[PDB]
Amino acid sequence: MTYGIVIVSHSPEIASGLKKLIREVAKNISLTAIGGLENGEIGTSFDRVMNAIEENEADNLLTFFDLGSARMNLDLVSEMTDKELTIFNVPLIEGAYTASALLEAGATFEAIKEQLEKMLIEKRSHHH
Amino acid sequence: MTYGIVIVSHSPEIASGLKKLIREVAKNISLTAIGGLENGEIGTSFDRVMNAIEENEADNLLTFFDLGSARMNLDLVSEMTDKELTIFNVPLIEGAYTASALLEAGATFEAIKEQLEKMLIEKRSHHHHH
Repeated sequence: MTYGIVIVSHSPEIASGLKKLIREVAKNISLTAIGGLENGEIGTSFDRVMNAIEENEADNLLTFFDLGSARMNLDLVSEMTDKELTIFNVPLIEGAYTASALLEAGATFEAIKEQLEKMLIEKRSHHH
Repeated sequence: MTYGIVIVSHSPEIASGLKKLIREVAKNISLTAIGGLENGEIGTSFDRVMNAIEENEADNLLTFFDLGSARMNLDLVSEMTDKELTIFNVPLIEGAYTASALLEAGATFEAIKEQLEKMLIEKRSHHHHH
């Protein structure tokens, strides 16, 4: 089964920088990232989350996000894709980085989930 | 006693983007952010972290960081300033954002700590690069 990592942020700079941070230890994984709105402003959109999902070469996507206000769009995309999304309610940086490094190292999905379970947090924050 | 927020990342783009994200909810707080080495590499350095600390108008700094490999530098900088750093073992984005919004609203220091208590996490990742 193929796995990939998707990062969604309210900020294009967060997404960009996190992707680079991850790539320094995970050059081989299937990784996509998106942040902000089409005009570079802070936010998320259905279309841009959808594109990050569809852009990823893998069909089983471990998906990470920053603020609680992003969860809606991920859930909307989840309803409409043939990909299998696993959305994790974990910190964006620490969770995506940990998952990415494990995936790169060859960890199984169950092993990755076990580690991410330890990081579940309440994702209550919202952007206005 | 005034308080400010400091963001430290291995990435200059994460630091800048998080600052910008926070400024949408917290326009008035004393907030500084830095990431990367002087030479542009991903990482953290003593001097750049020190600059973010010294540039912050506040003397009591609630300090947030991304990966465990940043913690040593923060501890070293803490030794080398008269400012009082409170370093949180919490997620960088969600921690700094939550604390910044509370600070902006006029929450007390104890009230900020109260809300960050549920965010306490082990910060065990250590960055590498070749």
